[PDB]
Amino acid sequence: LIANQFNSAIGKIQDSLSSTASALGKLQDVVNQNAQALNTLVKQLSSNFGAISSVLNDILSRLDPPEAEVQIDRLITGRLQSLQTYVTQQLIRAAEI
Amino acid sequence: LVKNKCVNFNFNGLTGTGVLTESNKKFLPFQQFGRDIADTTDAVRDPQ
Ligand SMILES: *[C@@H]1O[C@H](CO)[C@@H](O[C@@H]2O[C@H](CO)[C@@H](O[C@@H]3O[C@H](CO[C@H]4O[C@H](CO)[C@@H](O)[C@H](O)[C@@H]4O)[C@@H](O)[C@H](O)[C@@H]3O)[C@H](O)[C@H]2NC(C)=O)[C@H](O)[C@H]1NC(C)=O
Ligand SMILES: *[C@@H]1O[C@H](CO)[C@@H](O[C@@H]2O[C@H](CO)[C@@H](O)[C@H](O)[C@H]2NC(C)=O)[C@H](O)[C@H]1NC(C)=O
Repeated sequence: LIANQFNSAIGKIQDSLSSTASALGKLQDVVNQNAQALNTLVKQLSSNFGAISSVLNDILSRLDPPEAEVQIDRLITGRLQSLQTYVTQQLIRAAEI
Repeated sequence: LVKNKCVNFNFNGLTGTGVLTESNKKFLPFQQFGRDIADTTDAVRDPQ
């Protein structure tokens, strides 16, 4: 009797995992959170942060050396704070994991 | 244009460095560029 109950329980586990996909929300949430963090990190590159243009070769090709540093400084500060925000949140999430 | 080698390319002021390869992106006329998520050119149309 115990052997039969155990076998039936294993079969029901197999059927439950086959049917219901949401069972692995705990793992899927981690994957989604990491992908979302990287998506935002990448999307930050398309932001001016106040400079004339969010692409660095246009600033380098358009403006003179004595003037480029203002725009480049704005971009560097913006991207640096973005990268620090990403790293800090990754450190916290890694502590949880 | 030399293909399949790292080059510094300049198409109508659009500059960059990369490997230029023949492409299967079937984009319709009056379109020139392509774009990725980060809004940096991924495919481009030869002016000549
Ligand atoms: C503790 O609980 C167990 C289940 O949780 C009980 O085991 C079940 O006990 C009876 C007889 O052993 C059966 O339960 C029903 O039985 C009727 C008639 O039995 C006939 O058909 C079954 C199925 O083909 C067959 O195995 C039997 O030998 C008979 O030919 C069935 O029509 C019902 O569908 C239902 O199965 C089960 O056979 C049995 N279950 C298991 C998994 O073996 C157990 O009796 C309980 N303990 C006490 C002390 O009552
Ligand atoms: C100057 O550019 C024109 C662009 O039309 C060239 O003329 C033709 O362009 C088509 C596609 O743009 C290509 O078939 C060839 O590049 C040109 N046709 C032929 C039959 O050669 C033109 O050739 C360019 N100038 C030079 C000196 O090549």
